[PDB]
Amino acid sequence: AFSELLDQVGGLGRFQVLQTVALVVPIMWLCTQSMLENFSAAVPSHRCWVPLLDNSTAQASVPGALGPEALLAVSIPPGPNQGPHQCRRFRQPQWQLLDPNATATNWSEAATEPCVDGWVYDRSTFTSTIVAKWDLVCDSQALKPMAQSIYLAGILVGAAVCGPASDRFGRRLVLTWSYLQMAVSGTAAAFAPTFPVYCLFRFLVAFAVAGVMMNTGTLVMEWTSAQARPLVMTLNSLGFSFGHVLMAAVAYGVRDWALLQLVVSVPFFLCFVYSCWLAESARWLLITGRLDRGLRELQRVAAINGKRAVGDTLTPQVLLSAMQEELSVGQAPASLGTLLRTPGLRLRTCISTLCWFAFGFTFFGLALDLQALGSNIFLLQVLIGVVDIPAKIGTLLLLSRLGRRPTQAASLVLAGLCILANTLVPHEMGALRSALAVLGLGGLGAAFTCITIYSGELFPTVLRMTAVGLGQMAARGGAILGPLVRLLGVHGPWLPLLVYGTVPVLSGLAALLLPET
Ligand SMILES: CCc1oc2ccccc2c1C(=O)c1cc(Br)c(O)c(Br)c1
Repeated sequence: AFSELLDQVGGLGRFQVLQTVALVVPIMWLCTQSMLENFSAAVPSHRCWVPLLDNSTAQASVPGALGPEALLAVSIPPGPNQGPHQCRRFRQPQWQLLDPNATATNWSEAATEPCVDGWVYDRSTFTSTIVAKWDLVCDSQALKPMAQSIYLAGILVGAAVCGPASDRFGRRLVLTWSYLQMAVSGTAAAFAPTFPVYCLFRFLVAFAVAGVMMNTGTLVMEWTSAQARPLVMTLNSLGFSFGHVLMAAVAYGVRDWALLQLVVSVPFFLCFVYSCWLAESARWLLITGRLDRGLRELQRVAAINGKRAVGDTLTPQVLLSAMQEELSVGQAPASLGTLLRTPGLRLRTCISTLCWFAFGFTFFGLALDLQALGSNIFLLQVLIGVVDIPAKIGTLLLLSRLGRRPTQAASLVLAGLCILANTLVPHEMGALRSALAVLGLGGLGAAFTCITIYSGELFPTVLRMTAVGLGQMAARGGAILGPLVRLLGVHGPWLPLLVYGTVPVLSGLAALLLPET
């Protein structure tokens, strides 16, 4: 098997460290790409465009000066939920509301009119956003979630198209192409003049994100020992956790959505540049039937590891003899039908995927709309990343010490309970709300590594990959379904959070059924 070749060549040497660092670095920026939506697509307060305020001629026509606060009351109906109406304007100016008495029900909807001239957004915190540019407000409010869904749709498509491709052309080639596609698509989306064009380039960016993620995952775990695999994943996950901290650093500097996207998607040009000086997986070359390339790559890895003589001793005969087990009897991937045929495994599978979905649905429903969780988004963005790392290390320590099943159940249950508690406390006590939201997101980050490590060992080795793929697809499908739930928020902001908090609790409670180890 290739394990003998890896042992002969290395496994935990200089080359592994260098390649791991190089592959880990881009995941921060990949996280930034996904988490862009919070700052690029922020929704500011949108008053209606009123002639008597913006047009200076009309305002100056009246003798004397009238305060903006008092002048607004004559041309904007008092809106629902304690604010000036964000989608209606008075048909004619009304001075009754001004001087003597205040009309609660008199400012009825009969005299109102839709925003014919457009809206006037607030630029105090964000210079520009996608919502302001294309007026994704009032009747078009549903467009913002949909767009997000479309982005998360691309992730579902990319993994469905970059998987069979990576097994035909090679992992590193597809990874390089994905870096280039990311850079180009981001730069194009920065300049999108129309809304469908921006959505299309966002879909392409999601495609490239999926390709990069899967190729990196396959590359790191094919050049390292099987004993270090549990550790490797964490190094990848922790890298993503740093993106949060980076995002808040970038968003706090540039407040224009176009410049934000351009800054985010530029480094991937450098990533594509240095992608050339990387290592193609020797396992794929050897099993596919390309022995010259595999031998040269293995000798290169041996030279980097510092053992030139050992690398030189390798010959085609030894390589063929060592790899006969995998090549002589080709292990074709066990069909999903075969995995679902066995009565014994069914209970294990149905629960397992149920966890994946529960994580994917709940995370992307809460992460992308971070405004509802707290008061300001910069502090929440920083704190999510700051708290994920201790959580993601404590989960590994508990898995080593405590059983996997209790940890898997507890993480999901606590995350769901934290979200449920967060949605109940009054908005006045912002500190409690923010802390509970941060802790829930941290618990979800913990559950990610817990389930990723655990699901591998549940099923036999023959059908393990099929089960992992099924779980990953379930996570992506729940991710697509996540944002659409926010449309229910019209009935009230509490319902989406109630759903997002209820799903993880049930998933965690069900996770107790599946066996330990
Ligand atoms: C469903 C698979 C998927 O595709 C993405 C594309 C961009 C950003 C995140 C993801 C993502 C995740 O769910 C995810 C969540 C956490 Br937490 C991680 O630490 C890592 Br690594 C990945």
